Amino acid sequence: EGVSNLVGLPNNICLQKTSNQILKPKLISYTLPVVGQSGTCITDPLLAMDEGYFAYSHLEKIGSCSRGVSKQRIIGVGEVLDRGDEVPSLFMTNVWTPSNPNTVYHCSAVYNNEFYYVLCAVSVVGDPILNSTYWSGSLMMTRLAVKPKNNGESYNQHQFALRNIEKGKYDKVMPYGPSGIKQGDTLYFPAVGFLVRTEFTYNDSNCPIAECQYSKPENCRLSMGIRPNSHYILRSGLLKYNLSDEENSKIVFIEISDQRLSIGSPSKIYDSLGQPVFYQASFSWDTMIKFGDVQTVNPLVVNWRDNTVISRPGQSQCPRFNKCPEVCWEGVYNDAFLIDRINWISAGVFLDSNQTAENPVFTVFKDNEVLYRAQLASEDTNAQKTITNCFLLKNKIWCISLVEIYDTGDNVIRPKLFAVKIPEQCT
Amino acid sequence: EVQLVESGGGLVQPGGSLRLSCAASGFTFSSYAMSWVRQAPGKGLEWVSYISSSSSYTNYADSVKGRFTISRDNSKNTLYLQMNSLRAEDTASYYCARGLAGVWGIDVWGQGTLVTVSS
Amino acid sequence: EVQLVESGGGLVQPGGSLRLSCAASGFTFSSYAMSWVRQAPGKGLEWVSYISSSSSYTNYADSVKGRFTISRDNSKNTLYLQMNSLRAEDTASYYCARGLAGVWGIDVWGQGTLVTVSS
Amino acid sequence: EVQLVESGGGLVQPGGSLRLSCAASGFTFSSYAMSWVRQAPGKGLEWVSYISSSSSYTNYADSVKGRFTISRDNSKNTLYLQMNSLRAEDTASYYCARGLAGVWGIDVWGQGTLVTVSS
Amino acid sequence: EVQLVESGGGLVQPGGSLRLSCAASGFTFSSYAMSWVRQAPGKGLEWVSYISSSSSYTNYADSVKGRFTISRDNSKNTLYLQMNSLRAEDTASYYCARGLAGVWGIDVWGQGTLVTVSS
Ligand SMILES: *[C@@H]1O[C@H](CO)[C@@H](O[C@@H]2O[C@H](CO)[C@@H](O[C@@H]3O[C@H](CO[C@H]4O[C@H](CO[C@H]5O[C@H](CO)[C@@H](O)[C@H](O)[C@@H]5O)[C@@H](O)[C@H](O)[C@@H]4O)[C@@H](O)[C@H](O[C@H]4O[C@H](CO)[C@@H](O)[C@H](O)[C@@H]4O)[C@@H]3O)[C@H](O)[C@H]2NC(C)=O)[C@H](O)[C@H]1NC(C)=O
Ligand SMILES: *[C@@H]1O[C@H](CO)[C@@H](O[C@@H]2O[C@H](CO)[C@@H](O[C@@H]3O[C@H](CO[C@H]4O[C@H](CO)[C@@H](O)[C@H](O)[C@@H]4O)[C@@H](O)[C@H](O[C@H]4O[C@H](CO)[C@@H](O)[C@H](O)[C@@H]4O)[C@@H]3O)[C@H](O)[C@H]2NC(C)=O)[C@H](O)[C@H]1NC(C)=O
Ligand SMILES: *[C@@H]1O[C@H](CO)[C@@H](O[C@@H]2O[C@H](CO)[C@@H](O[C@@H]3O[C@H](CO[C@H]4O[C@H](CO[C@H]5O[C@H](CO)[C@@H](O)[C@H](O)[C@@H]5O)[C@@H](O)[C@H](O)[C@@H]4O)[C@@H](O)[C@H](O)[C@@H]3O)[C@H](O)[C@H]2NC(C)=O)[C@H](O)[C@H]1NC(C)=O
Ligand SMILES: *[C@@H]1O[C@H](CO)[C@@H](O[C@@H]2O[C@H](CO)[C@@H](O[C@@H]3O[C@H](CO[C@H]4O[C@H](CO)[C@@H](O)[C@H](O)[C@@H]4O)[C@@H](O)[C@H](O)[C@@H]3O)[C@H](O)[C@H]2NC(C)=O)[C@H](O)[C@H]1NC(C)=O
Ligand SMILES: *[C@@H]1O[C@H](CO)[C@@H](O[C@@H]2O[C@H](CO)[C@@H](O[C@@H]3O[C@H](CO[C@H]4O[C@H](CO)[C@@H](O)[C@H](O)[C@@H]4O)[C@@H](O)[C@H](O)[C@@H]3O)[C@H](O)[C@H]2NC(C)=O)[C@H](O)[C@H]1NC(C)=O
Repeated sequence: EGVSNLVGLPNNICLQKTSNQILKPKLISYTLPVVGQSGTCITDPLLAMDEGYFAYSHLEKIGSCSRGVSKQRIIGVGEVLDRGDEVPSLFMTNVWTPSNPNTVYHCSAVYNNEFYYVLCAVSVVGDPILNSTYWSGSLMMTRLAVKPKNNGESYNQHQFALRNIEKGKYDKVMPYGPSGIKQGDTLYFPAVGFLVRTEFTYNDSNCPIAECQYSKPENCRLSMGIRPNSHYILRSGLLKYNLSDEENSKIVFIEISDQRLSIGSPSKIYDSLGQPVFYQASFSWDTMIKFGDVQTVNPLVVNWRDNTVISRPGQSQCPRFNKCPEVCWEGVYNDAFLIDRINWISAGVFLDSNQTAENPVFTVFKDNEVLYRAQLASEDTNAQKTITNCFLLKNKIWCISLVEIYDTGDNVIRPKLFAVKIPEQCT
Repeated sequence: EVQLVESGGGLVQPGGSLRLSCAASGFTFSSYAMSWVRQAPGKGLEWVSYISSSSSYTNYADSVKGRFTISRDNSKNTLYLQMNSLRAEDTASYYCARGLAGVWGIDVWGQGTLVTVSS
Repeated sequence: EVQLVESGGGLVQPGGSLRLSCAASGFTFSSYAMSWVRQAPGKGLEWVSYISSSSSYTNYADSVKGRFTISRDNSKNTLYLQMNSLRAEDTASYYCARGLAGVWGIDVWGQGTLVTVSS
Repeated sequence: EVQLVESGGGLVQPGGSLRLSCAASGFTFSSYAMSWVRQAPGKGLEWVSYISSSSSYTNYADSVKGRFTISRDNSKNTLYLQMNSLRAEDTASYYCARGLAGVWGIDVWGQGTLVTVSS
Repeated sequence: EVQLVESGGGLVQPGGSLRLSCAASGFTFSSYAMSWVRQAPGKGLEWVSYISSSSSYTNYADSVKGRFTISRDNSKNTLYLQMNSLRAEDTASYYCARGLAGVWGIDVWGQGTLVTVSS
């Protein structure tokens, strides 16, 4: 018995589309009374899970939830065990907080033998995705063990700087994504690249403007950047860090393939049933979900899934279900974890709205149809970012998803974590 | 249903010595984690102690690193906290849960225990 | 029973910056009036700052027109007063009530808060 | 001059429960040692209970190891002793001093308190 | 007709700080004597504090020589008593009159004020 990841052969799960709600959302984030509440705000979440160990990160802002300040950034790992009877939970064991809260931005986690590296970006100009024209590029990776000991001083917290960077043509690298994966003795981190717009080689004749009459041809080139008259175009990729050499801290940013090349968005690569699955958010002309399994791990050659029913909402410019080139940088992060490979069954908390960001609903879809959905809250609570991770509980698949909702008696966007079990019997 | 029963008391002189207790029932106490979490009116979560199942690891905060030491009584389900040399900045309501500080907690906080250090 | 809990500070240097607070419970705070009232030993009532329910009207006195500005935090029932550029003539006990100056006040003044500006 | 005011009476049934108290003044009670010393007519000194300044060490004798437990009240200068499950061999006069048993003593024994356990 | 309205607090933790008040009307308070008198259920009169007319002489008892100090407010007819560091032997009803202890008193004791010091 033990809380492991998707390995071996799990039990038979529901393979049919039923309207009968067979999903049981279980809340495991019971917070204490916040009587005497203030203008607090919790944003920038992180949730990684691997072999029964989790991690969390959050930046509490006092005031506005976007243009706020930094007071504390609680980054800690822990163990994933049972609460006592067939209900898993996230038990934290180690907590780390940096001295200056307004330095750390855009962290990335990874799993190891008996440690948990947290690769964060260091900036002295604020949000690096907003003032990249003056950012240095220094990156700091913090190692936190999942099992602390007494008077270690070298086994509970050890930071190191990544001096050597193997940037070929990109001007800056930065960890951008919840977490990555490991391949034996090598660490991989999701990231985005910063490349000059005048140094881009993309013929403006491959833009999917066939059945897109209401779209200009240069929309593909204008969508690769945050703004049309910007100075950098984002490019997704991964950071390689082989902790077996240890001759010097190395950074290897391998760019993503050209198939369905979109703007830089939080990537998420995870292992499912042996094969690594890759995910990429949609903050560009393509509003549908970018799903697919990895066949070539290094160059990020991923067979993208052409799902036509799962997408993310947006503003009036680029709303949901808009598969045409348009100059826009907007969207919401909504991922999904693969629970089956024979039928390619995925599961994740995706929003259900046209031009709004409310009603967070957990939905299960194979490739082009929704199997069974379940609402984690009411149809008026807002939600911005969701992180979905699935695992096993000794005989069966279990999924814990961090969904930022709007609690009634909190008046603050609270990242409530639910526990949804994939059922083995449906109607 | 997990029931957490906090105990102890407050209204002590500055620099005194208090002993907070918190018993529990339900889940198996012989192998689990316990931690004291306090919160002052106006502020949020602030952990002060941590202990493992076999009492092999005991973590504390920077402000209470040498104030008190958490213990474990796996024989008779309880959670003691021998608070020593407290100040006026320790006036808050303490809570016992199954997480160091986090934002976690898999049980409704039952009653808590307020500790007042003033005058 | 309406309970008024005054807070803040005192014993500040001439020309400092203090922040007085006053929380309340009972009556609905979402739509009502709040006002700071001070009184020196020997004198009577002296109104300084007034604010409406929707924070649309903020009145001040001739002597404290530019000293401090009253705010409103209807989400969390309180009454702040960021006293700035005070002098020796501002040494008095401040009180919060539901009347601008008047001779009015529809609740017993609970404790008040003394502010001393000297030496 | 150090004054020791002993209190508490006797004349209790065998196996009852009495509470002896002893207040003091003068010397600083926040950091010192207190000990109960009894003596029966015909015998000599007999120590029963000891306690430290910070209430971290509490020693007892072989005959009263489980009878009573000495406490400390550093806030209000006193010395309580919740005598429980006494016998006929505990009929003696109790005294409070600043030495465990010894032959020592840094103050004249003022009045004492006789406890009778018979019939 | 002389009316003595006793006031103050009670039911407090032992070792705290209470402030008993007693206002009066009628006789000229600018030149007269006032004294606090208490009595426990079972015992008789027991004087604690005395104040003179011009606040030049303040006498106290042997048991409360350093507990509290009486004051005088000849401007506004009252009688304060800042009881500090009280014990369990101070659980009694306090009264104000025009005689130190005596058996005297030229006015009916109006209401009194019970002060309970226990637990
Ligand atoms: C994206 O990143 C870039 C670079 O990383 C950011 O650009 C940087 O902006 C900062 C400003 O925050 C520049 O720093 C200096 O700011 C000084 C401001 O002084 C005060 O400003 C506030 C206003 O208070 C004052 O107002 C007036 C202004 O004249 C005064 O008369 C008055 O008395 C007040 O004192 C105060 O609140 C604050 O505390 C400061 O005390 C400037 O004075 C300073 O100018 C120097 O540098 C100039 C060259 O840039 C030079 O020409 C001047 O002569 C002088 O020497 C400077 O602006 C950084 O220098 C600037 N970086 C770069 C590379 O230019 C950008 O803001 C950021 N954007 C976002 C959205 O994050
Ligand atoms: C970036 O993307 C653009 C757009 O796709 C590319 O430009 C196009 O290239 C294709 C070729 O693959 C062009 O298609 C045809 O080009 C012919 C060129 O004629 C000469 O071709 C070679 C030189 O390459 C000579 O040796 C030869 O002798 C010819 O003289 C045209 O003649 C063709 O015309 C046909 O179509 C037009 C309609 O477009 C009809 O009106 C004609 O009657 C005829 O049927 C044909 O066009 C295409 O025209 C190019 N488009 C543009 C806008 O230039 C770039 O090559 C590409 N660049 C890179 C680096 O990838
Ligand atoms: C991360 O970094 C770690 C290092 O810390 C990498 O681990 C290394 O992985 C390489 C894999 O190529 C290991 O290289 C191995 O070398 C073996 C040599 O031992 C035997 O050599 C003779 C056989 O001839 C070999 O000659 C070359 C040598 O490289 C081979 O390529 C040939 O194929 C022949 O096999 C014998 O006669 C001799 O007696 C020795 O027994 C070789 O046998 C292996 O096949 C392999 O090539 C290297 O040793 C590893 N280093 C460590 C410290 O373990 C890891 O790969 C990095 N991760 C990445 C890159 O993702
Ligand atoms: C949606 O899917 C759900 C999947 O769990 C469906 O729930 C199942 O519904 C069927 C049909 O009603 C039940 O089968 C029957 O259950 C009854 C009642 O079981 C109870 O029996 C005793 C009381 O006698 C009680 O102590 C137990 O705890 C059971 O709760 C039986 O009496 C019948 O013989 C028969 O087995 C399933 O039991 C039930 N699942 C569970 C887990 O209970 C649900 O009905 C579906 N809804 C719709 C609208 O289709
Ligand atoms: C959420 O987003 C969905 C997808 O974007 C929305 O569905 C779309 O709604 C628009 C509404 O303007 C449709 O656009 C037009 O639909 C009408 C159809 O009505 C007329 O149909 C025939 C002509 O075909 C006519 O004879 C009838 O008398 C009707 O008057 C037409 O004007 C056009 O055909 C045009 O398509 C989209 O078609 C529709 N998309 C899909 C996939 O259904 C949805 O409405 C949004 N909901 C909210 C609440 O915002």
